Amino acid sequence: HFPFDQQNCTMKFRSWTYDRTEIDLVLKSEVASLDDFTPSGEWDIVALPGRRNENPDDSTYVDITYDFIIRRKPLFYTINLIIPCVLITSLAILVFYLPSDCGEKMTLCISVLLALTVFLLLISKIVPPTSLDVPLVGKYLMFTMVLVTFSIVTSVCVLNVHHRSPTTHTMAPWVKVVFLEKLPALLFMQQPRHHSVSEDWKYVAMVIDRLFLWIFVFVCVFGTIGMFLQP
Amino acid sequence: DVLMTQTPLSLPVSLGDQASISCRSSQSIVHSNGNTYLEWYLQKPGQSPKLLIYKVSNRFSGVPDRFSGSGSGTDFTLKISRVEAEDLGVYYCFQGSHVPWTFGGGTKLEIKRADAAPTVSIFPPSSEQLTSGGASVVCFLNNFYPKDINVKWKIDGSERQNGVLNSWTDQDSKDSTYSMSSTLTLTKDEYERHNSYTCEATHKTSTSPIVKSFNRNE
Amino acid sequence: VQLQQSGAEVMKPGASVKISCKGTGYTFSSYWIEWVKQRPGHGLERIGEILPGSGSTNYNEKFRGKATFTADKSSKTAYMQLSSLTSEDSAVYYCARYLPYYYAMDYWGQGTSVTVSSAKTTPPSVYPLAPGSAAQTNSMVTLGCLVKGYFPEPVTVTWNSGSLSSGVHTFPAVLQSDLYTLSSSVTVPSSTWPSETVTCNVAHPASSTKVDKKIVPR
Amino acid sequence: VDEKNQMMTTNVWVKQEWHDYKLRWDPADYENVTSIRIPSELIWRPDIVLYNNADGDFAVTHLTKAHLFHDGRVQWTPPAIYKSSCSIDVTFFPFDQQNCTMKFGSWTYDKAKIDLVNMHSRVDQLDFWESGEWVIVDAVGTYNTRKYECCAEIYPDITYAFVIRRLPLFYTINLIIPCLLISCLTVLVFYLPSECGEKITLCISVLLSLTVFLLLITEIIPSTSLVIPLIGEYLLFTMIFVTLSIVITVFVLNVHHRSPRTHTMPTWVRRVFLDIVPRLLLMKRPSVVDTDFERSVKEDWKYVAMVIDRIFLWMFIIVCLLGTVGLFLPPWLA
Amino acid sequence: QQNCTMKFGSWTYDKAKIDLVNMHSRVDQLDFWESGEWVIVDAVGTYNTRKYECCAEIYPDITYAFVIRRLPLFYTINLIIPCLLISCLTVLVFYLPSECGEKITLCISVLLSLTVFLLLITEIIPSTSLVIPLIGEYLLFTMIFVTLSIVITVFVLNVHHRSPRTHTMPTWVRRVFLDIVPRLLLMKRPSVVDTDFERSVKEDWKYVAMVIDRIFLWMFIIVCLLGTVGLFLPPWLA
Ligand SMILES: *[C@@H]1O[C@H](CO)[C@@H](O[C@@H]2O[C@H](CO)[C@@H](O[C@@H]3O[C@H](CO)[C@@H](O)[C@H](O)[C@@H]3O)[C@H](O)[C@H]2NC(C)=O)[C@H](O)[C@H]1NC(C)=O
Ligand SMILES: *[C@@H]1O[C@H](CO)[C@@H](O)[C@H](O)[C@H]1NC(C)=O
Ligand SMILES: *[C@@H]1O[C@H](CO)[C@@H](O)[C@H](O)[C@H]1NC(C)=O
Ligand SMILES: *[C@@H]1O[C@H](CO)[C@@H](O)[C@H](O)[C@H]1NC(C)=O
Ligand SMILES: CC(=O)OCC[N+](C)(C)C
Ligand SMILES: CC(=O)OCC[N+](C)(C)C
Ligand code: NA
Repeated sequence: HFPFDQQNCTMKFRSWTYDRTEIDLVLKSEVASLDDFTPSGEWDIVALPGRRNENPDDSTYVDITYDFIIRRKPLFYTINLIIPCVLITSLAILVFYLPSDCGEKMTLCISVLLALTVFLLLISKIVPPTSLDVPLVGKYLMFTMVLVTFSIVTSVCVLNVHHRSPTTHTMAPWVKVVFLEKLPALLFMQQPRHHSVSEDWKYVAMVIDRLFLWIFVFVCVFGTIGMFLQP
Repeated sequence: DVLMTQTPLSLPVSLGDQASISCRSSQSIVHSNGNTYLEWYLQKPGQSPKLLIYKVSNRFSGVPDRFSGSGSGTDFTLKISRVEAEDLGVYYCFQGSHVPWTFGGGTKLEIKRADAAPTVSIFPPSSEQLTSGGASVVCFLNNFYPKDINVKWKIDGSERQNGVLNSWTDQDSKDSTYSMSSTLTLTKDEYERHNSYTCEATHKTSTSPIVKSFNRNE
Repeated sequence: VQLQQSGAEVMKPGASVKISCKGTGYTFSSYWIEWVKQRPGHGLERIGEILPGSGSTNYNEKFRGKATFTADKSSKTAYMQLSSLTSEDSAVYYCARYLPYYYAMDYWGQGTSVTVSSAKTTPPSVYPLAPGSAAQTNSMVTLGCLVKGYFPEPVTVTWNSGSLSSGVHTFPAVLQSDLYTLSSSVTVPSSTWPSETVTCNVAHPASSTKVDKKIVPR
Repeated sequence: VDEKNQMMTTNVWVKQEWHDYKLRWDPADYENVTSIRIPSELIWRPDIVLYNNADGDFAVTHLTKAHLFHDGRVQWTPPAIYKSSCSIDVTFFPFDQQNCTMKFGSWTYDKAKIDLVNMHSRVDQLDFWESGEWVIVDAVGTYNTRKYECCAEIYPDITYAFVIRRLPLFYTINLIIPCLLISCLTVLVFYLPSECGEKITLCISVLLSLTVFLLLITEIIPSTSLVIPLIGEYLLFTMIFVTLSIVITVFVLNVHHRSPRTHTMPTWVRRVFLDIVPRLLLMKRPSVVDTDFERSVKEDWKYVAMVIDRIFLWMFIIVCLLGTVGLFLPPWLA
Repeated sequence: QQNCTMKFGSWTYDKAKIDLVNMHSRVDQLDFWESGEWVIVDAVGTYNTRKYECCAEIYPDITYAFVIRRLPLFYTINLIIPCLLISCLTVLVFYLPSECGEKITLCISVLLSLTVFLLLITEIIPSTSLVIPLIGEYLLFTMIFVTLSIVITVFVLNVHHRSPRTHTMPTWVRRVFLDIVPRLLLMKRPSVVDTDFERSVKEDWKYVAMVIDRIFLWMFIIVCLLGTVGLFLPPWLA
């Protein structure tokens, strides 16, 4: 749950010379004292209980363990890691609304992928390198990177489709009946068709982008399920 | 804030009966430590609450063994094997899992018994009200049960609803019956004008409303 | 272990009050102090919490801004300050000791009562009542005793040295417009009411007023 | 002065001086010997420790020799390297002024047994070594006495408050000026013509440069959640508005490349964005008479995109100036 | 799965004066604190005895071999999958139309991303010359083929922008790349007869470049697939 995580750090005290048959450890109080405590600023103290543990199987073991339950104050990282990451992620969908004639789809999607990977590696440098659980922020960034790679592949496909002319490719009848008649209707496009083959190729490439813009908006919006669960 | 709901609002159950109290959360209140933190508090009238159960099931030291708890991610219940006089009070469910921590709605507990018909009465003002410059009319209803009680201020065929006070007494111990006193404040300029005043009330035992009137004109 | 709360308070609307909770017999700085509001009507609402050792504080959404917690470490006391007191803030406030995820609210303060009103101290005005003339006389009859125009709480109504204690039905105080009132009645043998003297004592410690007005047959 | 770890490392001489009644002698009986130097470990010493130690040693460890005088006076001036912890306030970084403290006092002797007297009221800086990165505005020791729940006695202590000011030229040149230069390019995208095919390049480059600079500043400031550096807020707001500009640039590029074969221009768009808005922005479209409908409309679409760009060029310039002036002038003008 | 050893023995007492007795063979783990990054497969102490050239006596020692297995989810998430995503985009440049003006950007970005990831790997592994990581070998082979793709893309861009005013189409180029190869690759040119010689041949060049580009898309997809399986599969099947 980084950066909204809560840590449970313990301090175990023992006498490394005498066992329970020689000295018995007792707790002066059930909690640690905060009478002269200086507030941290990054970490919020929640509870500092102390417990005296015996081993029913050993009878020579005694210790006192203090559980330090601390809660991270999350504004620093919510400002320096989450907002920049959400800002980067919001650009993952623009590539499908960018006209293919601008010749900048690759720049946009490649830059988005670069930024997401950089943020993922930074998060991998802030957290312990343990393989027990993955931060939800890291998982969400990982999912977004996979989506952006998929969008790069789709943009390459759409650019190939767009730069098609009747002198190099022939459009099959099924392509016509699907992409110029049926699919545009579902997406509320309604080709003006005021009147030539080259523009048909351009429109087909535009229909494919509009279709994937829908898919990347529902999935991206549904991506809040993988993000809103952290806070 | 996690919203916590308790059902029923009131739970009438006679002595020695099984008592079941249910609390539900607007979200799962489980925690990573393998425990979900839920606590039950009992408050007697005119007293500070008292802890009964914590961590769903674990029972606080010094509490009768009849109390028991159980639940899951978002549904929990409290059980009382046998009910006693001391057990009367209000029970709250407290969630200690997600900040901020919120209380339940509270579930009042009562003991049911043979319903007794109300003993209605009416008392007109006194000479002190006249000299001071006032007129107070109060209707009494004593030693009745259950809460299915309604009172109505009819007057000489005219139903007056303004200035009607609602003040009833919680369940007693000796009788385990409630009471309901309704008042109507009248001034001298108005006290002597009208002619007859009534006190209508309806109860489950008697379907027909009970009428009790006196004539100002006399 | 003991949490000691300050005394009752009466404040005018729009003012601010500061109530305190003093804890002794334990590590005061290591336990969260929970503040709970209980309106006279019903329900327990948690205002917020403070850890005296640090300055950390939480508030429930309904109370964000309305209340502010401050804690003193040299003297084991924690304070809540309420701002812009309205008529809804009038309630009883409790302070409790809490350690999240480990120990529940096992110790509670006695409770502090705060009343928001524009009125000032006023002595009571007891108007004893009795059955009306236009009523059939039977084996059982009810008495009457009314107290009104007093402020603030509390007022104790009792019969002569507890001459007839059992069977008396006092009722909770209510506000007619700005002042408080109260009522009380009892059932006695019809053959003993006229022969044996009955009276409803009244005491108003807030106004240092003691009243003894005997109810005589009309 | 470690801002990220919130520690202050200092090299001090802990000047101490007390009176020993059992270490007195008459110089006339010892060939006029007035004073001697003896190892400090052979005599009683006060156990003055640094309460707020962090990553260091609580008590003195060097244990130099102590100067002892015939009248019982003892002078001990050992050196020490102290790593105390102080709260770092980086609201005005790199123009910030830190306030780091050091708390000194006896550990096991209360006010009734050992009492501290402030030798001087100001840290001695005669042999101070200039840092070139910080300047000590003020260093004054204050005498305090307080009671701890440990013990029933009063323990006095002396707290030194070092008020140090940062010399900002280094970080100015290395962070602030590059940040301002990058910020200057935030609104240029709206003045770039859509035919150049490089709006995406400029806006994306600005965004990622601002991100790199924010992450570079995040490696210096502490990770506390109490204060937000004004530089951090400025960079974050610039990031948000640059992202919005990227979105608007994508929209404008889409609008520019529309033709009758694919899109239809409604009457309301034509009216608004070719009659009203161009006038309000003081841009006058030449009254051209073109016949070819397909090419004529394509020119209308190209102009609508041009008009939309000018609207946001004005808005962003206003926002940039008001945002900058409305954030940095108040604190400067106290 | 690393195998790190610790060798314990008396420094100055030989086997004739101090003899070590292996209390228990395996290292005791009753109080072990789980790291979360490594798992102890097996820790066994082996008693060995050997002679050094300093000294004439036999010196015994006990050597504990810690066999620790790494938990890969961390690097699997932070190095492997990003590398796979970058590798996925190593043949797309061959499906990008030359008119888009983005082939160079894409291939250069892929190359530099792969190089950066190799450099990141270099900061983790030891600087030893006895073994080479399979991740490193895969990254280097991918970089070599991406550089080759950059060269081929430069050549294809040069071919696509040829016109009769600057270059002349040899008859063999026409024959091959407009009759034979297009048929094999299942790509069919439309039967149209443009009149303008300058525009007619300017569309033949734009089609020769497309065919040459299509040849390598098939070739670089086979190599990428065969190389990956031909490098990582044998190790998987122990
Ligand atoms: C912080 O971490 C510590 C150690 O991992 C947790 O301590 C463990 O807490 C569990 C839950 O209460 C204890 O198990 C329970 O013990 C009671 C009493 O023995 C028993 O009646 C229950 O049936 C259950 O077994 C466990 O003993 C305890 N271990 C130690 C060493 O203290 C602690 O709960 C964690 N706290 C938080 C807030 O995450
Ligand atoms: C002793 O030494 C001091 C200086 O240390 C000098 O002033 C004084 O005259 C000396 N006295 C004798 C008797 O030598
Ligand atoms: C520095 O801090 C000390 C104690 O925290 C305080 O007394 C002093 O006024 C502060 N000085 C400045 C300039 O903030
Ligand atoms: C580990 O290394 C030791 C000595 O190099 C060897 O005896 C042992 O067999 C090795 N174990 C494994 C699992 O490779
Ligand atoms: C008696 C004793 O050793 O006290 C140490 C702690 N201190 C400095 C707060 C009093
Ligand atoms: C005698 C002596 O000290 O020998 C040291 C060398 N060693 C550790 C190989 C036996
Ligand atoms: Na770059």
